Amino acid sequence: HLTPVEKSAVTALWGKVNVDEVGGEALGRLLVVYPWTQRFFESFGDLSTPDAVMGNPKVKAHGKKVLGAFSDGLAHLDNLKGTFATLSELHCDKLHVDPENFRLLGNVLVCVLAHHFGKEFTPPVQAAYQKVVAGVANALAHKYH
Amino acid sequence: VHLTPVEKSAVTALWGKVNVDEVGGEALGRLLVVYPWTQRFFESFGDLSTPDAVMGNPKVKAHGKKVLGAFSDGLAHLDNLKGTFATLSELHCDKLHVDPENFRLLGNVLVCVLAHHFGKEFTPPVQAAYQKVVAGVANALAHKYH
Amino acid sequence: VLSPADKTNVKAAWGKVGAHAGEYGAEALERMFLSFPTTKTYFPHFDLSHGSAQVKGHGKKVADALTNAVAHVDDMPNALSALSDLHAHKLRVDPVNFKLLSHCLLVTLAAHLPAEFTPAVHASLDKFLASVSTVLTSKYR
Amino acid sequence: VLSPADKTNVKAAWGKVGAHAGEYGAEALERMFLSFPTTKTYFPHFDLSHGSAQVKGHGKKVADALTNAVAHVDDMPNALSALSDLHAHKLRVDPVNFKLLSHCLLVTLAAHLPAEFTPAVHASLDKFLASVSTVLTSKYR
Ligand code: HEM
Ligand code: HEM
Ligand code: HEM
Ligand code: HEM
Repeated sequence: HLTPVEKSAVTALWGKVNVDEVGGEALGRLLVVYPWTQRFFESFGDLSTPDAVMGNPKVKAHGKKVLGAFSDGLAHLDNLKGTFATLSELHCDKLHVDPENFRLLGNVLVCVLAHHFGKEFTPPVQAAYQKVVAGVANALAHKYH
Repeated sequence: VHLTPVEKSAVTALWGKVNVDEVGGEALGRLLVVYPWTQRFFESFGDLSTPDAVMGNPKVKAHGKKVLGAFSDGLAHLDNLKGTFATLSELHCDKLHVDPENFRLLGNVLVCVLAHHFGKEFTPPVQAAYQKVVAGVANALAHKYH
Repeated sequence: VLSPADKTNVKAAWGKVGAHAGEYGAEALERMFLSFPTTKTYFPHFDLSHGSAQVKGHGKKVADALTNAVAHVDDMPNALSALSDLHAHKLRVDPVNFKLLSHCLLVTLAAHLPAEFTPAVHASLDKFLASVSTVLTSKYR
Repeated sequence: VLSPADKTNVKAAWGKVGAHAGEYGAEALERMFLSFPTTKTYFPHFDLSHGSAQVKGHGKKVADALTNAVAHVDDMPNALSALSDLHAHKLRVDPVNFKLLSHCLLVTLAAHLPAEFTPAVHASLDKFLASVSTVLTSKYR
């Protein structure tokens, strides 16, 4: 998967991520930029405007759970299909979230990472992260395979 | 993929009626016409400049028979599409780098071609069964991406 | 982005639908619900049973809504504004579902109009349904 | 389909790009080539090495075309017909590659214009670049 230099650049960067903000910003941006994803969060409350979404405490709360899920895949970069097998069954077997949406969220997270880290999010760093989010998207879609 | 027995029987009886010399060539031709960027993988086929050109192109026709034969092998190996397409998965994925959305497109073009040929005999239950097949085949073709 | 010829094909093809508007729309519906069962989650208030009078009637407006789209092909955003409100704003239909109904419409057409379903027309209808799909799934209002 | 708010978000964000458009275009390319190596097969004649002069110049051309698209956002198919011929008829680029480049452009913009890249503006730019991608990969001639 990740070359030694790749593996080390991603883990350095992940160390600086703000775990109480980034998760919520990526989900909020998912719900804003791809508004049909709102259909899966009717219980979460108000999603009627961009500012409404990014202020939603259930959005922020929920986003932290994804961030930790991503942090799991990083710690198990060789065994992702299993790390998310439960998650996979939930999203695939129970929720029927079309797996293209998995790719969408991973690319939003990459935008959010670029938004927070500026020039530190170099192309070589992004390339490593794109490998990661694709692996998470693929592991999460495993029940569809 | 899991086809119920009734679906397998229905699928198999329609397939037995398929003209093996042309349907594959119609499906590939339509793929090249409807999704023109797929032509990029077949430059060594010559004239692809018009729908008339593509459909009547002997190399698109010949190559369509091979594809059709691939689907035929899949139909007799539903329980193990993965292994059946092991070889081909590597070809399209590692050597060729075909984006796997194109696998889905071809399967759906094939379904369209079967509806074209069979009309009312291509009923909704029959389509539902074939959609399971072509999703099975497309998934397995994309396995060296998983 | 529909070309000149694509617009002629769609009108010629969809025109040959005619009074069967309701029938073809109902069957395309039926085809989607059977081949892609998740699409039924948008019709829980619907009796989807085979031969349902609701499905049947639903399919008629879609044919007509499609006919209206063919009628204002060059101005679909405005002509379909209300259907945009419903699918994009109210229902939040995931765009994949439009690719499924689109494919089932094409299947239905190929089955019922083989002589007209040339590759050229097939490509034109695929584009047109893709056009109608993006208008219906995006918020521009 | 771009809404009124979308169109003013894009024009103002693109304003703020200023004389860095070419820089940003080149960075987006570089990012796309490194993150998605398959895309390099579309430029077999390019020096693609890091800091390539050929990539910087191409980047400027992409920025300039995007700028033209921003200026003509209400009549993109006329304004982009030259580019559509090039990408859809001649190159025949797979539309997945436009999603990759569009994503890398959003990453580049987020990295350099953090104040501009609000969630609303992110959405608008996404729709803008998807609209451009649709024009450039559609054969409407
Ligand atoms: C792509 C990577 C994704 C990851 C890593 C992820 C992760 C998670 C996690 C950790 C949970 C909570 C598990 C639990 O509470 O037991 C969850 C729940 C959920 N996920 Fe995701 N998710 C992803 C994508 C998506 C997408 C794209 C959607 C919808 C478009 C989605 C829809 C949901 C919903 C609806 C829930 C439960 C919401 C509720 O409480 O009502 N997920 N996901
Ligand atoms: C989706 C189901 C598909 C099936 C069952 C299939 C099957 C095949 C088969 C059986 C071969 C012959 C290889 C051999 O004889 O060793 C082949 C070759 C090939 N396939 Fe496919 N294929 C599929 C999809 C695609 C798609 C979507 C593309 C491109 C858009 C593609 C591109 C090619 C190419 C370029 C070749 C080799 C052409 C040459 O001889 O130069 N395949 N495929
Ligand atoms: C070409 C594609 C489509 C067209 C032209 C279309 C057109 C229409 C029209 C005309 C109506 C009713 C308008 C009225 O009430 O006067 C409608 C309603 C509806 N559409 Fe679609 N539609 C399309 C695709 C879809 C898809 C893919 C879905 C979901 C899978 C969907 C879900 C619905 C629902 C749930 C309703 C309302 C049902 C109800 O009234 O209870 N539509 N559509
Ligand atoms: C925002 C999306 C894009 C824009 C605005 C854009 C714009 C342009 C422009 C202005 C040119 C210059 C044509 C000329 O020199 O006369 C060009 C050439 C080219 N573009 Fe694109 N492009 C985009 C996406 C893509 C993508 C995604 C690919 C492939 C992955 C691609 C492949 C090419 C190639 C192969 C050429 C020819 C390069 C050469 O021979 O110099 N383009 N493009």
